[PDB]
Amino acid sequence: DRATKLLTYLADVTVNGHPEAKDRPKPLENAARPVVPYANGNGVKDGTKQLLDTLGPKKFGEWMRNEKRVLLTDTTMRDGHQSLLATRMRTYDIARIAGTYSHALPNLLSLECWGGATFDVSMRFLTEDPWERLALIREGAPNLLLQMLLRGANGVGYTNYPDNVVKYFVRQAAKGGIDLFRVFDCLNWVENMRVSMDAIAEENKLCEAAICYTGDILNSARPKYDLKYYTNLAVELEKAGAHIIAVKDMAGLLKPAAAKVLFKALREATGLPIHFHTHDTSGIAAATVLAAVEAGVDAVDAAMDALSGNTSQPCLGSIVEALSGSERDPGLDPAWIRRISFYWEAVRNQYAAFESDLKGPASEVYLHEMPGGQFTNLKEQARSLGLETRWHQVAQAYADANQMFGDIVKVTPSSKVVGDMALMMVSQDLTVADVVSPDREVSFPESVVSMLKGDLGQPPSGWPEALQKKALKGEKPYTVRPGSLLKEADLDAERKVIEKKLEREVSDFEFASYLMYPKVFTDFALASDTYGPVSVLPTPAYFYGLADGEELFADIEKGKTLVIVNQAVSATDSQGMVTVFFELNGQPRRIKVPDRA
Amino acid sequence: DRATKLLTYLADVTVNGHPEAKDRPKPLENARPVVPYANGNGVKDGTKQLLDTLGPKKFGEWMRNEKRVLLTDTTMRDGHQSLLATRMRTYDIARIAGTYSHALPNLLSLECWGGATFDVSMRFLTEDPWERLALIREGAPNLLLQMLLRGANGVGYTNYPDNVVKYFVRQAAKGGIDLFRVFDCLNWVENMRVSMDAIAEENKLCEAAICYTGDILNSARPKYDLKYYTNLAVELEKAGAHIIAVKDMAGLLKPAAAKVLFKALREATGLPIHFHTHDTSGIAAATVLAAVEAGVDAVDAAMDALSGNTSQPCLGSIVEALSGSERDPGLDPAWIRRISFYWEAVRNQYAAFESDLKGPASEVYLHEMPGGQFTNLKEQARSLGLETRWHQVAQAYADANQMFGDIVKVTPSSKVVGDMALMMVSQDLTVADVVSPDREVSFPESVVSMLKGDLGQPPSGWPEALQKKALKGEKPYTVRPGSLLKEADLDAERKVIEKKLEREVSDFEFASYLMYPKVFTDFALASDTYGPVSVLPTPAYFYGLADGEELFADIEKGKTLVIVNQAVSATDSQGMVTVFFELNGQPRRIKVPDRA
Amino acid sequence: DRATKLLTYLADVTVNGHPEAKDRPKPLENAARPVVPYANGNGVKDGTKQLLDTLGPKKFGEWMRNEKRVLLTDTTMRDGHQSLLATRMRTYDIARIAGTYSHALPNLLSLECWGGATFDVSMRFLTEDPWERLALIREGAPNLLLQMLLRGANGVGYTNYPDNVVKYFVRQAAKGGIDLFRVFDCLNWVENMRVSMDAIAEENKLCEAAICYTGDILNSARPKYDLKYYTNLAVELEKAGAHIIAVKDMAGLLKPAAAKVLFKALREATGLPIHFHTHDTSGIAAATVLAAVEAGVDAVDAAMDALSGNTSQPCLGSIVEALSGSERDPGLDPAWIRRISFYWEAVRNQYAAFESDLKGPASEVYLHEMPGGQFTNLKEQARSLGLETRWHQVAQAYADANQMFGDIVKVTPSSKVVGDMALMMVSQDLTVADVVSPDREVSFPESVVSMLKGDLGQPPSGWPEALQKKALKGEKPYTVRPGSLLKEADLDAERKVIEKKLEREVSDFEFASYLMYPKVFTDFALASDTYGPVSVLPTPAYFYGLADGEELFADIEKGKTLVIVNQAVSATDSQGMVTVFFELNGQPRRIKVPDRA
Ligand SMILES: O=C([O-])C(=O)[O-]
Ligand SMILES: O=C([O-])C(=O)[O-]
Ligand SMILES: O=C([O-])C(=O)[O-]
Ligand SMILES: [Cl-]
Ligand SMILES: [Cl-]
Ligand SMILES: [Cl-]
Ligand SMILES: [Mg+2]
Ligand SMILES: [Mg+2]
Ligand SMILES: [Mg+2]
Ligand SMILES: [Zn+2]
Ligand SMILES: [Zn+2]
Ligand SMILES: [Zn+2]
Repeated sequence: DRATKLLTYLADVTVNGHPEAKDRPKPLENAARPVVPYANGNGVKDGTKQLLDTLGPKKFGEWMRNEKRVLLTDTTMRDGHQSLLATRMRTYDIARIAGTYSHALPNLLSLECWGGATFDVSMRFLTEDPWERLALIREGAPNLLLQMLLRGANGVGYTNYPDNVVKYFVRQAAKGGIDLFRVFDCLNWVENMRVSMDAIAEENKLCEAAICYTGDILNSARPKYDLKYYTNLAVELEKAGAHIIAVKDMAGLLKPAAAKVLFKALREATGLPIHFHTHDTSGIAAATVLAAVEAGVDAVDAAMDALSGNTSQPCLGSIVEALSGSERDPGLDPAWIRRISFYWEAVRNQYAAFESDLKGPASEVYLHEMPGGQFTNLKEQARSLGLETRWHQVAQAYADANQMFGDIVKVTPSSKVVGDMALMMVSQDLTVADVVSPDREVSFPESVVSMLKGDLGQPPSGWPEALQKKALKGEKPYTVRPGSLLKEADLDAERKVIEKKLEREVSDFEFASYLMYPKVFTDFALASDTYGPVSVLPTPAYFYGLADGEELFADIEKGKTLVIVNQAVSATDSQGMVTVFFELNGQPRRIKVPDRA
Repeated sequence: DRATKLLTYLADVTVNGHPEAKDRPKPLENARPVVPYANGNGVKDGTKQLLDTLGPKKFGEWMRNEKRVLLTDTTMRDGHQSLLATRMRTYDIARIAGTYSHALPNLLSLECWGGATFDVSMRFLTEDPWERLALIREGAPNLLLQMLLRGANGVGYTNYPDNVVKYFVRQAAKGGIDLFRVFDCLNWVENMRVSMDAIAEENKLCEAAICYTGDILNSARPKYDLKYYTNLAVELEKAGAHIIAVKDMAGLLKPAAAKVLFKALREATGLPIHFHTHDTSGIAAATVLAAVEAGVDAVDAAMDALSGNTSQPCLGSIVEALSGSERDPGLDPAWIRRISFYWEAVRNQYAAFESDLKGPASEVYLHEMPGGQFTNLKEQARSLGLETRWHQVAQAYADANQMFGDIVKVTPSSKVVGDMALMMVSQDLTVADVVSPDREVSFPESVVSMLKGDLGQPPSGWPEALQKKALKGEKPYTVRPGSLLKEADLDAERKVIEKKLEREVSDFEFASYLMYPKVFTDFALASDTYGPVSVLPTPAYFYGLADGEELFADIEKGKTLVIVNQAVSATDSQGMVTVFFELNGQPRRIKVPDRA
Repeated sequence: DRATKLLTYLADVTVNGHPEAKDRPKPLENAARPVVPYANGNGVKDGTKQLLDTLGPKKFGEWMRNEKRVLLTDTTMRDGHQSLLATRMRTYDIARIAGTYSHALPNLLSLECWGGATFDVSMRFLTEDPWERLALIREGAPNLLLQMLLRGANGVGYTNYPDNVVKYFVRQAAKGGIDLFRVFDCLNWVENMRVSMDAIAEENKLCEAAICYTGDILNSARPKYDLKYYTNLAVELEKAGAHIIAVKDMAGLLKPAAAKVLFKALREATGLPIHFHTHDTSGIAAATVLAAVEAGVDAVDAAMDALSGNTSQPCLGSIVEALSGSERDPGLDPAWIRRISFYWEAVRNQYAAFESDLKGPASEVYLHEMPGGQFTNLKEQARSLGLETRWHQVAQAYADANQMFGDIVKVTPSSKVVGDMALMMVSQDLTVADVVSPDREVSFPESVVSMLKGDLGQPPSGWPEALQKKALKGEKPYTVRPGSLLKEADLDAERKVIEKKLEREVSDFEFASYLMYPKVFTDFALASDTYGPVSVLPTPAYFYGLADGEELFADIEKGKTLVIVNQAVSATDSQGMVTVFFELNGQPRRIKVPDRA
């Protein structure tokens, strides 16, 4: 029956395509099935996971600090496909390689493999459970730390959530297999990081409190984001009880010379270890990573070659190959990095529908400051409102818009607020001067009014008086922390409304999903109950179903594999229905679905 | 299995089309034929029971004394033979027999057998001609079933041995034939005797025909004059005929002609007379109505929907012309129409085999092609790239006949003159350059054969010069062809067909082999593969089953199978396609090869 | 400028098609053009035209009677193609053969080549002038009578017209070249034929008064149309001044045995000659014609083989071939008959778009009694309304309607009334009883209300009272001649109308056209203005234009033959025009026309 359901899905998509895929380019026909590399050996070597179990967090941070080799985080499973393929990478492809990482690269610090947009996108667009994805990775890689991106008070969403909800989700994140929380507030406002960090320590997990990098410390004329700004914030996050400090260079704006100064002062300001995250939009980000190493940074992020470069992280294989034989050599087999790259490359080819038209490097990023993760999002969106031809003015729009809001930190969610503003500015031909004008009738987005009201929090100086006094149009503003002014959700009451809605008891993880994404979880559950475990299908099947005569092997369960052949399709019938003719484990099956077209 | 076989056919044709159909016009995707509603009664005794009571001699007398003209319906033979390449199926013919039986019990006969039907049924329609006959016999047990029998030529195109003609007739009668219209392609009485005697030994009706050619009222063409027709009549009576027929195979007999002819026929012989014509001129009905006013005993017509042009003239109107008169035939005009509206719905299913003939042509009086040739020869000429010179071909046919002495042109002589004419247009040959001694030609296998004496002998006998040229060495003969041909060893020619089909066959099955060795063999093969395909309705037999379509088929009477084409696979790697069926609510999958 | 207009026509048709053809079957591509038969060279022999001019109409009638040979009227140029090709035969093909008829068949009585539906269809569907077509025929056949069908008070229209319009039209037709006017009333009402008859006599032309035939005089269960009905009407028509009596068997109903009695009784009831017209729908009309011949009829109509049979007249070659050597041998060389029929066959292949799917004779005609020239039309109108599968019920409803009307003569325009009636009964599923039912509302067609009102005149025993009273909804019927209630047309004023609308003087022939068909004529004149003398185009070019690369020869005048090549056709420009690139006589011409798609 769970099989009946999978046939139903396969039929529904063989006849009607997938909505996210049907509109876009399709993979090369000949196409190798990606092949998981045969692991050399039997057991897996103890690594950083077992160390955090022995040491606990504080002592684990200290261990990084004293460690001489540079430690590595692989982002391929998260920021990587988020940046190059709109976060569409499936569990099937992700989980399947975890064990290979475990055997072939036991020295790694962590796998960045959860959080960010994956939580939203897995359900909403990939019709699979992100907690299930996490478990599968936990299972395959019991020797590596598992890393998530946590948007501080925004959680895995886009608006600040009630304190008890941040508290609750973190508790669940932990029980699900998350070892390492890279947490960050989108305005670098510490006072809005406390509840989150405190919750991470309380579950006795790693609190890597991030500081988002913007501007240019070596430019005297841009004084707001100088070196003293960062060094204080580092000291402040230590006070607030970080186990590790990260520099989140979300836009890939930190330049090598700047690293060399920054990571020296940072290590001078705190004893806690330092972890550097950048994106490679400039085409120079590896330089900034290598500069950060020489200056003594304890840990860096990179993506597998095959999903590296451009708006992603810089190239893991080449960064490692650069350090090879150096005092700080991170002891990672290049041969194995390359076998895993060849696999991710074959995985990548299956997601052709989601490839951007981005050609290569751009120093334009120093002007606009858009985050690696955004960029392509905003460009398709600017396509959507008919602006593909005016894109470079939409980049000027973004930068003026930034200076308008007072020269702010721009990252999820804050970035989207700037994005939504830039698109309007171009569309309705508003200068920043026409934007802030008394006599000019502007109708701001539901996300601009929201942030000016005080919902993403508060920057250092506060918001600009005038821009806000127009943008609120009578709604009075608040400067207090958004979690303080939101009632503490009655958890036991919300769990009845979702359990009644679905006429069943949901798991504690499931209640977390609904808490973060009420409507999206509900739509996913209904899809779940209708199509079943769609996540066990290999990717070409999940997006295009089965060709005529195509044999499929699918493992609904454990060691229960199913042999599904699509042997024919019928014409559309009097009832508007189509019948797909499956052979399942040598047995005939007839499945009817609607001709939606 | 019986069912499995058919499903394989439906798959092969659904996928590959039918070879005789796939490149020609389709019917309007848009009315299945409906057998008209049963009137409840049992069936009135007719001519069949009368024949059984009187015997053929006295039955023949009884036609003579009948005052009402008697009628023979040809829709089931000459009619589709002439308009549809003889391609009408058993399914459509059998299904209406019972309606004729109940609704027109006055009919003399149904002409429903022989002619091209024996051949074509197996060769292009994958059905048994004897089964067709038997089902018509069962539907209409009260009417005479009439075959056209080409004399020494049987159901074939060449003179057969005496013993084989003996054998075939014997089986025809076992199979349900009551009335043998027997003719000879050169009106050669010597060559008719073997048939005639075999028809009388079976105690069936021998209707000995005279083919009509020329124009009896044109003094400038004095070969084919009255005496000629009224002498042959007296000869055929003395040969022991029960009826005489005029076979106007090409529609040449004119009304003024009929009137003289039929009076004088009746004066020469006491036997009844039966008139057959085609309407290629557009006036044959007036020849038929002339013939009646002159006392003719019986006439042929076809149902309205398959009448006109190269077919017989229109039954329904001819009857209506008579209605109320002293010779009124007593046939209900509403039932005629009902049956015609059936043949009309039937006929639309055979769109693939329609000619492009627009109407009447007085040209027939020039060329003299038989109705049941005309289209055949326009198609074989399109097949020699000549469609733009068809009128030069008709002139050649006329010139060719003059060349052969001025002969009777009916099957299979008609083909012989066709084959020559078609050569003359292509190879650009005047009859002067055809009989020329300096110009070297290569005559058809048909024409060499007729001139050596294989189809018989014209009254003069053949022109020497044409003979001794074509004969290129070969010494001709002037005797009866079967007098020469070795009496086939029937026991021995039986085993050769039984060791090749690896089973016993019936006397009827043997008869088909004797007439068509190579054709029966190919039909038996397919029958064991695809099964009783005769029982499939006619849009399925030619085009298979469209998607989601639901069909109904009676394998065995009181055993109907519901067959539904639910799906058709794309081709597989090994070159096969899989049709997915539902037979009586059970799923079946049938693999058929792709011959594209 | 005339050449410019033809090119514009050729362009339009080439790039948009011809409305009447573009969605029907096309002629065979190979298509041999029609060849006019080469003439032996011998002069044109005086014939029935010279005789009429010498004797005048009364003594010409007398000369017909006394003639021993049967006389033939060829119908190919009018009823042939009206009945088989929806009257779409063109002047180009028709006129080009007149001189052959004249040289080859000089004994002919007449060519039936004008009136009936041709007057209308020529303007409306062929964009050509019927006066022109007649002149061309007159010019080609100076030795033969030219014969029209004139619908008594209905003219060449579908309704009774004021008397003075009827007089005017007949005056123009005599001027235009008509020698022999077959005139008929749709209800055999002589009172309603006198104006027509008198007008024909006043022009000194042959007045062939028709009695329409229906029923079965030999069937005493149908007494209304018995032998004395026919013989009495002949006597009355003689008293009204006919020079010739016709029997118009417009549905081919007369059987041979009835002909024997009818024509002997007619030649005894009146000394005038008798002319017999019938259709071959039944499949036996040749039998009936040869019987009329045997009985002493004076003239019979037939159609050339290639447009005979079925709903047309019966075959001329075979009729003659059957009379040949007889006492009444008509003296027509059938060799030449066949040569001319062969031309007509080639002409006919060009009109494949207009062929019907009639397969042959139908004894069903004795039941429905549909005129030959209505049949196909009505069968299409029924298709039009979704009634193809039910044709046979329309034919039965037509019979029933005919009896519901009291049992009436069905011919243009009464036949159309009965058809509207049948169609409605079948669409709406009404028996005759329902139709006259007190509790059942019926909205009768206008042609039916109007007939029962009296507009088509009076049948011998009046209209059935109860049907009439229900059909008219309180309107009062009348029993006078319809034309006695119509305003005299103010001729001088109406001429000033059409002359103001066209901004030029018109001819008397054009004005008679206007008087018969105001809207249609006005459209035709406007078209002539735009497209020039399109009647001079050969028929394939008229309906399909020119293929790419095609060379066409065309005579706008005797000494001037245009050579036209289609060299290229453009894509559709931004103004929605397409530019066709022609060569005219070696010179480049470019014609823009609209893309109408
Ligand atoms: O999706 C995110 O939160 C990101 O990477 O900034
Ligand atoms: O088959 C035949 O012999 C025929 O119809 O002439
Ligand atoms: O057009 C006509 O009047 C006719 O022939 O019925
Ligand atoms: Cl949601
Ligand atoms: Cl054979
Ligand atoms: Cl009008
Ligand atoms: Mg370190
Ligand atoms: Mg008799
Ligand atoms: Mg006379
Ligand atoms: Zn990132
Ligand atoms: Zn025949
Ligand atoms: Zn007519």
